[PDB]
Amino acid sequence: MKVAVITGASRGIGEAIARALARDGYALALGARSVDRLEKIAHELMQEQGVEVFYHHLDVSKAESVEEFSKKVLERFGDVDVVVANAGLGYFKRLEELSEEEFHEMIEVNLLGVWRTLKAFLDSLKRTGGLALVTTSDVSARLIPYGGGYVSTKWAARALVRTFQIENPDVRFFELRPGAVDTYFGGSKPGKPKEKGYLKPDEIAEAVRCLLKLPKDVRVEELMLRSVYQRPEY
Amino acid sequence: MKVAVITGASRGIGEAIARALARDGYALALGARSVDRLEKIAHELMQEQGVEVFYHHLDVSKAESVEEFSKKVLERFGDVDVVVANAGLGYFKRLEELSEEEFHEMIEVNLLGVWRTLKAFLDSLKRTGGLALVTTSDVSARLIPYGGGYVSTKWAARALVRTFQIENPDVRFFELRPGAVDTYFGGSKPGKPKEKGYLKPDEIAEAVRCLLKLPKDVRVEELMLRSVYQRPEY
Amino acid sequence: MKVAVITGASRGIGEAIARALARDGYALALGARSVDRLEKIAHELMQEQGVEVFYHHLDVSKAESVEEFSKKVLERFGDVDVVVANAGLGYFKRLEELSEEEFHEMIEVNLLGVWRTLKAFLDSLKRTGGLALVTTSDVSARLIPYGGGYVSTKWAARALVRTFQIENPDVRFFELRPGAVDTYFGGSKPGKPKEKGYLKPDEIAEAVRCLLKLPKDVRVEELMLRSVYQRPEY
Amino acid sequence: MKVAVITGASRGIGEAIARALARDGYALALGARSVDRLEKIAHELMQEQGVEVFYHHLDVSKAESVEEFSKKVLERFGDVDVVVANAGLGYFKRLEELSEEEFHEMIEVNLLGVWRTLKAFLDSLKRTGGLALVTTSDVSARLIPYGGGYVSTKWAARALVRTFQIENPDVRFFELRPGAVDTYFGGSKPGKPKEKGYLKPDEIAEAVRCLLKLPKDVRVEELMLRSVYQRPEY
Ligand SMILES: NC(=O)c1cc(O)c[n+]([C@@H]2O[C@H](COP(=O)(O)OP(=O)(O)OC[C@H]3O[C@@H](n4cnc5c(N)ncnc54)[C@H](OP(=O)(O)O)[C@@H]3O)[C@@H](O)[C@H]2O)c1
Ligand SMILES: NC(=O)c1cc(O)c[n+]([C@@H]2O[C@H](COP(=O)(O)OP(=O)(O)OC[C@H]3O[C@@H](n4cnc5c(N)ncnc54)[C@H](OP(=O)(O)O)[C@@H]3O)[C@@H](O)[C@H]2O)c1
Ligand SMILES: NC(=O)c1cc(O)c[n+]([C@@H]2O[C@H](COP(=O)(O)OP(=O)(O)OC[C@H]3O[C@@H](n4cnc5c(N)ncnc54)[C@H](OP(=O)(O)O)[C@@H]3O)[C@@H](O)[C@H]2O)c1
Ligand SMILES: NC(=O)c1cc(O)c[n+]([C@@H]2O[C@H](COP(=O)(O)OP(=O)(O)OC[C@H]3O[C@@H](n4cnc5c(N)ncnc54)[C@H](OP(=O)(O)O)[C@@H]3O)[C@@H](O)[C@H]2O)c1
Repeated sequence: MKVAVITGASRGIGEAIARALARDGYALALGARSVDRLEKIAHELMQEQGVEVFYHHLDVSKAESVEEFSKKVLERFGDVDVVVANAGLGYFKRLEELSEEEFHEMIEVNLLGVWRTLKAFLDSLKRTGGLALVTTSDVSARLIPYGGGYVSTKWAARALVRTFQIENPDVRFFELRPGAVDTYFGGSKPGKPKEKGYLKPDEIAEAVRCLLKLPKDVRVEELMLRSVYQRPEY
Repeated sequence: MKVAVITGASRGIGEAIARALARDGYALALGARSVDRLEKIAHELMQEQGVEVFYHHLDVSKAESVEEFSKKVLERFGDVDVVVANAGLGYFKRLEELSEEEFHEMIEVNLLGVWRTLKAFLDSLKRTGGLALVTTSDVSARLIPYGGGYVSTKWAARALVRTFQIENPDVRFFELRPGAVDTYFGGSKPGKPKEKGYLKPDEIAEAVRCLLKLPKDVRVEELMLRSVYQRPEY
Repeated sequence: MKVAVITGASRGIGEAIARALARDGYALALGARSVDRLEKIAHELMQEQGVEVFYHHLDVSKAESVEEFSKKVLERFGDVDVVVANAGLGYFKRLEELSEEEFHEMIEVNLLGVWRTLKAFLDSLKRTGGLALVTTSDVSARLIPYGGGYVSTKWAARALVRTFQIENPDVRFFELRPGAVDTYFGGSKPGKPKEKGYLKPDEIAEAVRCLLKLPKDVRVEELMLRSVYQRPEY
Repeated sequence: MKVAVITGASRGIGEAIARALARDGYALALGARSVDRLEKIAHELMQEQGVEVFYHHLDVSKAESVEEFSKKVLERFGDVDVVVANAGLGYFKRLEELSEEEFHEMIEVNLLGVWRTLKAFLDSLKRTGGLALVTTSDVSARLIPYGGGYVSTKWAARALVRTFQIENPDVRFFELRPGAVDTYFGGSKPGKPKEKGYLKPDEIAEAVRCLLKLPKDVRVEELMLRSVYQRPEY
């Protein structure tokens, strides 16, 4: 029996990873701001996959929300085995057009939210030799016009993840670097065709699930994957 | 229904990938200099996994060998779906002690070998929208003392793979970057325990197999994985 | 005939750059929170180097301060030729011990400060084909234990500077990446000997000055320099 | 009195660096295949700059040529202070079009030539706390279509230089990363206008000279500079 915590679990990649891990029998602890969505997913997975699911409001932009979430998760399940720090968002504007508010929100979720998530479960993961997966972006290590605020936070997250790894060699840290994915990311909605340059979240979640089946001594550090319909840029 | 070519298939990571892909029913075309080893692996997989296996001598340091190998593979199977450019070797010495011969051999296998392999199958992979996996190393993007020769060829290989990808957006190129693996690499023999800082080839091959089950529109570009017992260095 | 704006000009690297550029006859616009320090530096350089110097309070953590500073600079001099976005700070703790306040302050100065600085002067620099120098760090592209907060903001700054450059090909962006420098950085005071692994600010400022003498068509993008007494880590 | 060895000194960047260093009074040891050119430069610099100049045939693709060159240089001057490993060449073709010969030549000059150059003077530089400058390319850390052979060797050279640095912390290694420069590089001839995307070698050599005036305790590790007329790509 293993326990996976997933942030940003209410839709898109996080929801997909929850579903895939449920298929392998993980107990799940789900967090996001959209509690209605979390409840709906949880009931479905409990019944259809026969897993235990816990869910709780989580706003990773707020220190106290992360703290309370983790306290409740740890109370529910004991120690965790997998933490998926996946919540993120993107605003895309030339850097002189990007607002203070937009840049701050991206920093609070994509960077500090990850940091808060990982630190909250860190002692637990150290005990379990667990796996923290952080969904950054393929743009954690390249640049795009209009991406300056988003990209800067994803480079920062990459550095954060690797630094957590250096500081905690008893835990396994996995940077997941998808290209464009057909989600609500970037003010959009699912339903966008693969051909317009998008992965589907269920493909990503399947990449994840199947790597998480590796033995506990394997540390998958980095996975970058994009649609064949996305131009291969570096 | 699908055909995987594997270089350095006589042992270690390449053999393991051959075994894993045979479990998924791939037809195999195996190349290495140790034909005795290839024949032994081939008969086993044909009988035990029910797959078609072709094998042929291949020395990736020799242009003419790679060309002949590829011609014979293509004749046997028609177009290929997967090409695993895995052959490689390492000599570890301070840069002033490394010999001309040692450096040239590493260049010829780790860089020019990969190049010859991918170019020989490039038109085929373009037709099939196939996948070229290259086993570089985690040191394709970091440095180690005593590794200057080895590392420099792996950095070169990374640039090569990425350039192939930019030049051929109709093909999927996957850079596989393992840390230390328990094989014959670096003048050693299998049997070294995980705890000394080694992944096992069958772990690398299962990560590969399961990522190769993703739909054809998914382009896995990079995977870096290491033993938990290997210090996390970047 | 040319005008250089320098943030964090009250001490350390920024003061040194101001002094070096004054030797070359640049008019200077100095910003920092320590106005006492700026006034003292300004009077000296006006008399001893014969240059025009303007100074004004600047807190790069505050949008309104940067906007006011830039408005006053532009009013005083017209368009600027050089903008040195140098203000920065570091708190060094394991990622789980770093405080919310420490992380936010680093974000606000090292990342958002730089952003505000460059955007405030961007239209000016576009007119003059000018040069924006940002003092990041050698750790804008490597990791250190205890530096996760600091490093993550410097990785973010690197991505920011490069994105500014892609978005504004009519401006020259120069990422200056020093190693350890003997300043007040990291809660210290100047006077630490070179042998303990420190460059002196006047060495960094002379590297800058002399690269700033290159013709206007030359775009110096990156300079990384460290003391011989600092271990060469990547 | 200081001694600078320069490979690829017969034209372009290497010649320019010789000229600039002569202006600062360095004794010079020049190597390239074009001995007539070297003699012409040497006579000019001896008379006009009053420096000592030694020159000797050097083909960095040949181990024995490098060895003999270094022996003769060390015999002439004693220990050296600066070694500029600058010889290089580029062929630009899609990777499946690039010939064995072209790729080998690039490897022999851009990679192994550098290695041979640096190892030959390594003991000398260790005694003098000297500076080895290697002219790689801005493409030592990015990719270009048609550049696969060239770029791969420049990534390899970057790794080599940094590895020499890790292995020899008593020597200073400087990676010089120009963009396009108006030389004979790439089968061209000087005279190309700056506006078509080119630096002039004398600008590069001036960047170099002036950084080489820094104290001996300063280790300039990396300098990347391009023309404002070259698109800023990463
Ligand atoms: N899709 C792509 O194209 C693409 C490309 C790429 O390179 C990287 N990525 C990265 O993929 C990861 C998942 O994004 P993705 O699945 O594609 O996006 P979307 O469908 O918008 O779901 C966002 C989820 O995050 C949650 N969430 C948001 N704010 C929160 C908060 N304050 N506190 C807690 N949760 C918060 C939000 O939930 P809610 O709170 O209920 O609104 C929702 O579950 C991110 O790191 C991206 O940067 C994507
Ligand atoms: N193991 C590690 O620690 C570690 C760490 C890391 O980061 C990356 N890697 C990388 O993993 C890849 C597979 O190596 P691995 O499995 O660990 O090594 P080993 O057990 O020695 O098997 C070598 C195979 O290559 C073949 N082969 C050799 N020369 C050949 C030639 N000229 N032509 C054709 N084939 C040639 C050789 O066959 P044979 O020709 O019959 O002698 C044998 O099948 C390499 O790229 C590494 O750089 C490893
Ligand atoms: N020294 C190193 O070891 C090392 C290593 C490395 O790799 C990178 N770096 C980087 O070098 C750059 C200059 O730092 P450095 O000269 O070494 O540090 P220090 O002597 O503390 O002077 C800091 C200056 O910044 C100013 N400043 C601070 N907050 C401000 C604010 N909110 N608004 C406006 N200004 C603000 C502060 O002025 P004041 O406002 O009057 O208190 C002072 O003038 C930074 O980006 C480092 O990250 C350093
Ligand atoms: N110019 C650019 O656009 C650009 C862009 C970039 O990113 C990097 N780079 C890099 O800049 C450095 C100097 O190249 P650059 O000055 O621009 O090129 P060019 O005018 O062709 O002079 C080449 C010199 O090398 C010598 N040489 C050649 N083979 C030799 C051998 N076997 N042994 C010894 N020497 C040999 C040759 O002399 P010779 O032997 O008499 O024919 C000549 O002096 C290289 O590393 C580039 O990769 C350039």
